[PDB]
Amino acid sequence: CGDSTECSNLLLQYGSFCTQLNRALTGIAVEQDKNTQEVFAQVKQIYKTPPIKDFGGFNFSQILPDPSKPSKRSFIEDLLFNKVTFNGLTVLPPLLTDEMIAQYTSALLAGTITSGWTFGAGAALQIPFAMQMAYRFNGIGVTQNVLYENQKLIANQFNSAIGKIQDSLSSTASALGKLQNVVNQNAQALNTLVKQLSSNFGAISSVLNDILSRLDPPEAEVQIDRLITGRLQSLQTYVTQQLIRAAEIRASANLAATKMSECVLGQS
Amino acid sequence: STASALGKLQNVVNQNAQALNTLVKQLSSNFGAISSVLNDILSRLDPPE
Amino acid sequence: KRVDFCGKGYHLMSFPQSAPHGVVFLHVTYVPAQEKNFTTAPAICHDGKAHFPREGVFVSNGTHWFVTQRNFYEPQIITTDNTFVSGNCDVVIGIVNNTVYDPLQPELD
Amino acid sequence: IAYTMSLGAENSVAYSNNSIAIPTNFTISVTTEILPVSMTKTSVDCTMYI
Ligand SMILES: *[C@@H]1O[C@H](CO)[C@@H](O[C@@H]2O[C@H](CO)[C@@H](O)[C@H](O)[C@H]2NC(C)=O)[C@H](O)[C@H]1NC(C)=O
Ligand SMILES: *[C@@H]1O[C@H](CO)[C@@H](O[C@@H]2O[C@H](CO)[C@@H](O)[C@H](O)[C@H]2NC(C)=O)[C@H](O)[C@H]1NC(C)=O
Ligand SMILES: *[C@@H]1O[C@H](CO)[C@@H](O[C@@H]2O[C@H](CO)[C@@H](O)[C@H](O)[C@H]2NC(C)=O)[C@H](O)[C@H]1NC(C)=O
Ligand SMILES: *[C@@H]1O[C@H](CO)[C@@H](O[C@@H]2O[C@H](CO)[C@@H](O)[C@H](O)[C@H]2NC(C)=O)[C@H](O)[C@H]1NC(C)=O
Ligand SMILES: *[C@@H]1O[C@H](CO)[C@@H](O[C@@H]2O[C@H](CO)[C@@H](O)[C@H](O)[C@H]2NC(C)=O)[C@H](O)[C@H]1NC(C)=O
Ligand SMILES: *[C@@H]1O[C@H](CO)[C@@H](O[C@@H]2O[C@H](CO)[C@@H](O)[C@H](O)[C@H]2NC(C)=O)[C@H](O)[C@H]1NC(C)=O
Repeated sequence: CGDSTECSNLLLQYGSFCTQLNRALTGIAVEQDKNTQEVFAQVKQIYKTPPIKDFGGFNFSQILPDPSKPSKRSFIEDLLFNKVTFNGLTVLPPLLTDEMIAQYTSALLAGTITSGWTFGAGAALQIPFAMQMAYRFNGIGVTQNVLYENQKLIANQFNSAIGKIQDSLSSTASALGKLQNVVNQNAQALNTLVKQLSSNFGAISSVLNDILSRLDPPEAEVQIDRLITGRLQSLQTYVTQQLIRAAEIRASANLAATKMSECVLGQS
Repeated sequence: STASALGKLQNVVNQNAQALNTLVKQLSSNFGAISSVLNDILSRLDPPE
Repeated sequence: KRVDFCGKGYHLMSFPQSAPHGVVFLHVTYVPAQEKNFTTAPAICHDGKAHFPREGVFVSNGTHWFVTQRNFYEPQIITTDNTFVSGNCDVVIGIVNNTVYDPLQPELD
Repeated sequence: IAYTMSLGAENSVAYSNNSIAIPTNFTISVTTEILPVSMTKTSVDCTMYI
């Protein structure tokens, strides 16, 4: 309507219509919050790494959170964050702010470094890192002798690999294609919806006030009705597109949660 | 003892029932016409209008 | 065996139950408790040779050394039957001194 | 009362390069999971409804 009493009175005769749209959108928002909370919140406590770090030669400085920075994020997290860039539409903030998500990730990582996979089932149990790596080689079918005899070489390879991945992520662009794609899709959908507000739909004008103060009521009402039906159709289309995209995102989030529960809290 | 442990199934049933309720309630809208009852329109006016 | 798929912990088995428009699973899982601190060591040097555990881990209660399974404290005396040999105690980082008892020599008397 | 959500408890597991922790007892826990599989079969006729 855009603040027009006549439009509201005309619209009253279409029955309960936008209650459906509001219910659908509220369902979508609740689903988003549930998705995030399900993926990340999977530990009962918040662990912390010891101040002194001697993990048999391995080096996790690139990944562990940095207390110096205000956000308590890490190097790779900062790289990822930096690389990627009205008429009743409203955007609601997510329930979880980024600091709490970073805190979950830090707790998970500290737990998996210090306890192995034991903290996934019960209470976390300490274990020296080299022995954990020996367990993990023994898992895949190689005797634990190999790691104890080539610890130095293995640590060097791991450090070189982590440095290489940091450099490749820092330099090469167009690596985070999917997230940027999602953002672009949402922004474009909103943009076209707001753009749609400037079409005649077979009426004499695209602005309501002019139509009001040009004709008598019995003739203006037809144009009003045409505007009403056109805008309602556009709104329905937008809602349906949002529903489809939300379903796809939910499937992706479920897959991510399964991957994180199976390949982080235990060997696969 | 404790209730509200079966939220998912109740949610599904409620959603279906509510969709049916709004669908059947939609049958009482003039939609810009002069009445919401077809038989009244047939009884009052003539086909050409 | 896929962690946290059905249950929360180590899976043992499950039971199905009907429900008006769905199913209800009862998962039975195993959860450990009542921990205890111990001192460890990756391998044992003895007679200039390194010994590793076939299946288990080395622990010490303060004075003696034992091998246990990784999920339940149950110490046993280190013996040439539950350990294997490879190399010499010169390239492992953390090896400690001890003696490995074997049955055949005392049996022979 | 309105407050700031608390993520959880706090602890710092004692890590050292020659110390482990081994369980000495166990427990058996039974949990439940619920999943929907179906919904009511409905049918609608055009010419009667419209
Ligand atoms: C882990 O690797 C990092 C590499 O980022 C090491 O940090 C570098 O250390 C050298 C030596 O002092 C410095 O010249 C670099 O400027 C450091 N880089 C950064 C980004 O700070 C770190 O020293 C390694 N860990 C240990 C224990 O040595
Ligand atoms: C570590 O375990 C050993 C093996 O049981 C303990 O040595 C035994 O201690 C008991 C205590 O009365 C004696 O009766 C046994 O004779 C000891 N064994 C031998 C072979 O002499 C040892 O005391 C334990 N240490 C600690 C700190 O618990
Ligand atoms: C485990 O950590 C400890 C301390 O963090 C290390 O102990 C040092 O070992 C060297 C080598 O013998 C000594 O020169 C130092 O004096 C020790 N530190 C102290 C404070 O006494 C130990 O090397 C590490 N690795 C193990 C035990 O395998
Ligand atoms: C384990 O025992 C061996 C021999 O019983 C020790 O090896 C001796 O170490 C000292 C100190 O470095 C040397 O002076 C001797 O020449 C070594 N003897 C031999 C035969 O190699 C070894 O040090 C002991 N382990 C520990 C951790 O002390
Ligand atoms: C195992 O040893 C540690 C250190 O000797 C015991 O002390 C705990 O150390 C951690 C980290 O330093 C603290 O968070 C705990 O509060 C300490 N315990 C107490 C009672 O204060 C520890 O208790 C021992 N036992 C276990 C099961 O870890
Ligand atoms: C493992 O834990 C169980 C209970 O969690 C212990 O069983 C209890 O033992 C005490 C003392 O023997 C009894 O008073 C209780 O009645 C027992 N509970 C039950 C349910 O039977 C068990 O003793 C623990 N394991 C060990 C080796 O002590």
